[PDB]
Amino acid sequence: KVSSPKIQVYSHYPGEYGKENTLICYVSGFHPPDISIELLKNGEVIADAQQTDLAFEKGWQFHLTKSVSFKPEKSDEYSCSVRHMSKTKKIVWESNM
Repeated sequence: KVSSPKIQVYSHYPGEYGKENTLICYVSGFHPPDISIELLKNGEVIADAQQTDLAFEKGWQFHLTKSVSFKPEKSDEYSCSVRHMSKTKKIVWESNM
């Protein structure tokens, strides 16, 4: 039956403050292929995020990408919120900084 999503959150370019960038969430390895993804800014859903079509590879692996433009500042927490089998997991963007 079941396997939990792997959730990876990153930016397209180096995540320096005040610079326009893209926040990306890559979600993979989940069974069943029934999932939802949201990108959050301080715990609030970011609008106009775009999600790839569900991909399916090698007879077993599903993956999805959700992305949105963002401008990271010091005090703001960006995250990816993924609900699978009615359980939500939140993964914070690890800026560094």
